[PDB]
Amino acid sequence: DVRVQVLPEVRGQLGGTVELPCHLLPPVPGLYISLVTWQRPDAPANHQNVAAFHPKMGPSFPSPKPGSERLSFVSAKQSTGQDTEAELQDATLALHGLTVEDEGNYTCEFATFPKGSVRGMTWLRV
Amino acid sequence: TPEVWVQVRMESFTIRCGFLGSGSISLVTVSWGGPNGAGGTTLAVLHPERGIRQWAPARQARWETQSSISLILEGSPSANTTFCCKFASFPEGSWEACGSLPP
Ligand SMILES: *[C@@H]1O[C@H](CO)[C@@H](O)[C@H](O)[C@H]1NC(C)=O
Repeated sequence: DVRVQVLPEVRGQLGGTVELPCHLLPPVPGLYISLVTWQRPDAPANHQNVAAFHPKMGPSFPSPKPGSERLSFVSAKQSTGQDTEAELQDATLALHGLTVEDEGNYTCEFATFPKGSVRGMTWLRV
Repeated sequence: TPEVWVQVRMESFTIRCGFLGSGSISLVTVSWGGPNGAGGTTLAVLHPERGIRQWAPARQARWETQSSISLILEGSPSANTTFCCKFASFPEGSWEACGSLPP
């Protein structure tokens, strides 16, 4: 019923900025996104989780390897009060100051309640 | 480094798994035969507030602690059968491990 829309490959230029699109594409009533996680599966274990977004608490970048200085969520919104709900369906990542280290596979994964783990995979080249 | 543990035992049979990490759990997913959302067959989804969803082999699902779950499945599982548990946790991200019955 839901799928992750990613680009198969993203091409970037050294020192430049790129975006990695990721959308949980079919907006489905009653489907809740409890977390978004970006991973680099090819990395060592302690560097595999590179970005996360929580509905209430916003982003984390627990691996240093891209790290918080060069990585960001373009559109994900945390909830701002009891009135307004989080918006995690657009998990697109921006990566700045591209280096050769950033090349590889990236997986974007939504932890959704009824449906479970839903993921898509992109390869980034520099 | 966070750690996920998986224990598979014959009672029907039981899957137990838990997360040893530095943040709370946003979601647990359990799969048969491969990784959650990436090849495995989904057995259960557990959310701390929204509750439990489960699929046919899994007859019962529960939280044993705030960081661990238990599933009872009707069997049949082989010694070679893999079961995987994935924990989505902020701020550390998503962590998964897979286990099987003792041979
Ligand atoms: C796993 O074990 C069962 C029971 O012995 C057997 O039927 C099945 O072929 C085995 N699967 C693999 C992939 O070895």
